Amino acid sequence: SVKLTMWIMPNSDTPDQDLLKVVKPFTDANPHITVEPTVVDWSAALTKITAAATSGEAPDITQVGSTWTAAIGAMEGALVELTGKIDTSAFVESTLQSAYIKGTDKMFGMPWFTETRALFYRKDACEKAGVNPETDFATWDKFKDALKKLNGIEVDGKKLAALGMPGKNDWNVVHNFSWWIYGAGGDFVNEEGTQATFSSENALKGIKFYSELAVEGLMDEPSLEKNTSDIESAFGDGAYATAFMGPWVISSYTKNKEENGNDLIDKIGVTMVPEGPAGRYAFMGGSNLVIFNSSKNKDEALELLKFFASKEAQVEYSKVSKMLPVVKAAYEDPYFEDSLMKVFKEQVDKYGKHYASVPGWASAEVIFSEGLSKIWDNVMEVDGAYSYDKTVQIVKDVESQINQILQET
Ligand SMILES: OC[C@H]1O[C@@H](O[C@H]2[C@H](O)[C@@H](O)[C@H](O[C@H]3[C@H](O)[C@@H](O)[C@H](O[C@H]4[C@H](O)[C@@H](O)[C@H](O)O[C@@H]4CO)O[C@@H]3CO)O[C@@H]2CO)[C@H](O)[C@@H](O)[C@@H]1O
Repeated sequence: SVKLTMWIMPNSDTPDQDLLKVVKPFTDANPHITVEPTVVDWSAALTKITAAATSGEAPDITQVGSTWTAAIGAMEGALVELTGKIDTSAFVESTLQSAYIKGTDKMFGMPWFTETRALFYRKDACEKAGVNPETDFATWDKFKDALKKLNGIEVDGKKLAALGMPGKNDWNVVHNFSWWIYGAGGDFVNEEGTQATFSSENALKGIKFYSELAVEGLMDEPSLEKNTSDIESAFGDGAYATAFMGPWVISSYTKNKEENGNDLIDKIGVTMVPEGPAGRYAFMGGSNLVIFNSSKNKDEALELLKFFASKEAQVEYSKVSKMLPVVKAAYEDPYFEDSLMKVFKEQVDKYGKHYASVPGWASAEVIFSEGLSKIWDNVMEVDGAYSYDKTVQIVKDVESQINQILQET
């Protein structure tokens, strides 16, 4: 028989077991094929995938962050070109842009799932504070005014910080600035994807508006030293009135109720990100699946990728991971009438914006994580009083290095 190996990032509570439950229909129908998943944590995934593409010590298949697909596909001989091998008509068209290398008609990944970051809020905090979450989060200015009412609000003894967000030590550092830059009227690169432009007046206005929510005491500053995992868990413990998070947190908050009696899940709602002066824009992320060119079982691997794109496999993986399907027909399933999931779907569809799918973007994210986190060091005044001018200089320095990276293509 054929033993297909696959790498997956931690997309659900028990990643390997949950993947195996989703692929069981495939292996039942193909008893001569087995699937063996291996988990690779997000922090190491880019290094391990890059090394596997070069060395040939690689699985047949790997999950790849959507923002990294062009980086891997652009490596000569790294991935199987999938152009014309997958029926793209079943996919939500917008999810295909990250599967192609910008500037080419070459498809090197298959969209697997998508995700966006939405605004979670505590319903009990909002009522006690006189905040109507149906209208008071709709714009930047109403949002900031709501945070002032929410900051220091007491909810059953606990004093809550208005907004809680991470600041360091993972890939989300740039993701969490993204829609603030877009909403201000900026972008990270030019239309060609060849020149960094996030030091523009508009991009800086978004960076300034967001970072100075913390300077004004509305965003919890101790949390800016932490990563996404820490802040997701803190919100689940009732530490903040609001937070921007992906849909996967619904899984952990649900488990917290079922296992520990924590009913935070029943006290929260979700709404779209507030509208900025450019209009509403949201982060569009997700993951693709790729076949390594060193695979000795490419026919079987392609069969597995096609199964992962089937309606039922898309629905079942969404139920366990809370990620959004990339296949249109999956949204016909009754599961998608869930009020929370509908917000993420509506947001990504109407307003989701994905980074340019250029080969240098993966390298830029490494620079972003190190560089933009220094904005929070400025805000936290670990080395002198906050200065907007320091933030500007940080952004310009990061932009200069991003430019050198882009010019390697
Ligand atoms: O930039 C690269 C890439 O990023 C993608 O976005 C990723 C984030 O980078 C990543 O931090 C995030 O990780 C989630 C994970 O999906 C959840 O499953 C996980 O849930 C935990 C839970 O907190 C624990 O309580 C429990 O024990 O286990 C599970 C899993 O271990 O929580 C983390 C966040 O802390 O996932 C994002 C989406 O994949 C972008 O989508 C992509 O576009 C980028 O290319």
